[PDB]
Amino acid sequence: TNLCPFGEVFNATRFASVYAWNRKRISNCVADYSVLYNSASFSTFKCYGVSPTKLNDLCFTNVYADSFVIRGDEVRQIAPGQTGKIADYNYKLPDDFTGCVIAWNSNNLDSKVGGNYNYLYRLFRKSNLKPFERDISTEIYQAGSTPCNGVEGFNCYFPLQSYGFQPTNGVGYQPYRVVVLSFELLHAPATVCGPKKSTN
Amino acid sequence: EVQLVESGGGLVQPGGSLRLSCAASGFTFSSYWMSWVRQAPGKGLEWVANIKQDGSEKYYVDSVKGRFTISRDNAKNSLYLQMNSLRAEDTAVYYCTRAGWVRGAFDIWGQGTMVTVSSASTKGPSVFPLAPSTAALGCLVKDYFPEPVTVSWNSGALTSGVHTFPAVLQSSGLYSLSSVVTVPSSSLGTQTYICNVNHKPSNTKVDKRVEP
Amino acid sequence: NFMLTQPHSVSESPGKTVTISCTGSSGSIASNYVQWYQQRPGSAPTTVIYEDNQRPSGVPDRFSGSIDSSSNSASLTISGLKTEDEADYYCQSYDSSNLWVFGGGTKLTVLGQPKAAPSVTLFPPSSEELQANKATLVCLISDFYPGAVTVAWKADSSPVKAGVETTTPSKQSNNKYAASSYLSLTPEQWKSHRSYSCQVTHEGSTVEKTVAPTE
Ligand SMILES: *[C@@H]1O[C@H](CO)[C@@H](O[C@@H]2O[C@H](CO)[C@@H](O)[C@H](O)[C@H]2NC(C)=O)[C@H](O)[C@H]1NC(C)=O
Repeated sequence: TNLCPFGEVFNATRFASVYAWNRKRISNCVADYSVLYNSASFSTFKCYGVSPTKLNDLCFTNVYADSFVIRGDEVRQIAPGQTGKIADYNYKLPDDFTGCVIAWNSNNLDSKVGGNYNYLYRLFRKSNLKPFERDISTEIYQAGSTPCNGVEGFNCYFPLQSYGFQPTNGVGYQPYRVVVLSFELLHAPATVCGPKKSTN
Repeated sequence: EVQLVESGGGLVQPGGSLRLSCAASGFTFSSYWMSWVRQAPGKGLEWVANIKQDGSEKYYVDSVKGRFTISRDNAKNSLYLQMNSLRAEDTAVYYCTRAGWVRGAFDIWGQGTMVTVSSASTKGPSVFPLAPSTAALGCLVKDYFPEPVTVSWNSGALTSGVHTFPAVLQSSGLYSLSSVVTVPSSSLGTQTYICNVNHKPSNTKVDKRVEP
Repeated sequence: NFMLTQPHSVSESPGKTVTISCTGSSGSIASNYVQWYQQRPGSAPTTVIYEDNQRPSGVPDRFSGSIDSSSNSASLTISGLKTEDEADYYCQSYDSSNLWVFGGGTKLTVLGQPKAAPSVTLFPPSSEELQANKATLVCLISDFYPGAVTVAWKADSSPVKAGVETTTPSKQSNNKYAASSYLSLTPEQWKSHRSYSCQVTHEGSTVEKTVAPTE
């Protein structure tokens, strides 16, 4: 057991898009939740299924650090049940979800004059993303009956859209970096723990 | 078991210094965020300051920024709050509370010590008649300092419709109340109805006749 | 500029269930945990709900925390009410911009007697006070339950911003409450307007009293 890489998932440089939501499997290390709850610098920081206080006395099989960027006004959907354009076609959290949602404002990084179109999101998907499902299909959404087979026009829509992150946008339209932590409960050896190193 | 005791509160006129201190006992003090939450009398709760569990980073409301200095001491299981250059708004009951982590959970609340900021000094009240319109009459105990104040009706004989209301704490740092007695409309004209005021903190006893 | 708004008073009978709301102003509840502190009169607050829905060790099942996903507001529901639950309930949370914010508080009154509107008596400045170059209007409220009212002053049926002094309701001998409201003034203003009003709001209904200077 060692210390986990939270200084990389959070203190990162480039972030993925919501439809292509990143993920980093964490195992073989005893974490350090101090920098996370004592942070006080995030905007949205809630845990569903466990109190951040009683985490250092807990151990886990694996920890999943899903990280992506969405406009702040949409962080409300990164939570169980909560729906919308992000929880339906981009990233859906299960009802029995047991983890934490951590997000912070980042327009000082992901907002370039004229629009930092590096971040995208999904507009159409015939299927609502099943809990943790991924829809990175670039297939032209066939709006109408006549197929598309290529470039768009009517009845043909490029399923992805962009984010015009400008440093002057509204407090809600600004980009926010999210981190969704998942916790694994398996009857197998546990390689993740909090300051509970007395059990190895 | 957990308990928190605050001391160092009292009375001081505007601009003076004061230093509140909280005595922690019952938990691993070196593991919680210590905050000062004040509550003005008759008003709601308002957070004031919060010091980190290792003394690294402190936070305060913008109301007291630059005048209130939160400070802790892990070894002595204590928390302090230097209140320099006080104002009248700061008058409230200050409580020291435990947090654990940043987001919420103001877990335990000590009983808290009172902090009064008023320049006004002991002064006797001015009594004014109320003159009825059944109808009621009374007296007005205006601009007196330290509460208490006692009002008697007809030298202690009348006790029927007496209702001595509590006193407000006017903006001037001076209290003021009024007591009114409901008496029959047929009594006004014959009964005398004199009110008796005794402000023992200044030993200024004032009697006032009330007439229609 | 993220405030927390909360109703003034909610009243319900002993066995019934009541709900206290806590709405978020510019900002967004549900983005952070929500707490509910119970404060009985003259006592320090105790935590009844922490982390939007968890009751600490010892808090009865009657207290439940909910965080509405639609109206951006959390609500505390004390089911199967008890007379001991009559207190002041404040809701608190945290925001990145503004730090730990509290609600305005709600006076939950467990009705022990029938609701009663208040009796308002207004007194104009005494002839002797005016001779002293000072005027004061006395508005004495009484015999009302539940224990909370709102006092509003109207200058010839117009808002009266400053100069108002108003007490906090206190308990009478008969379990009803009472409080007084004093309006500071000057002799010129007293005889200038046609009449001054004293409006007292109590559980919806509003009672009023007005006085005219000249005699
Ligand atoms: C990851 O980022 C956080 C946030 O800035 C860093 O925490 C800061 O650490 C410095 C010490 O170098 C302190 O002076 C700051 O007060 C900390 N910030 C906060 C908000 O507490 C953290 O050090 C970074 N991690 C690494 C490995 O560099």
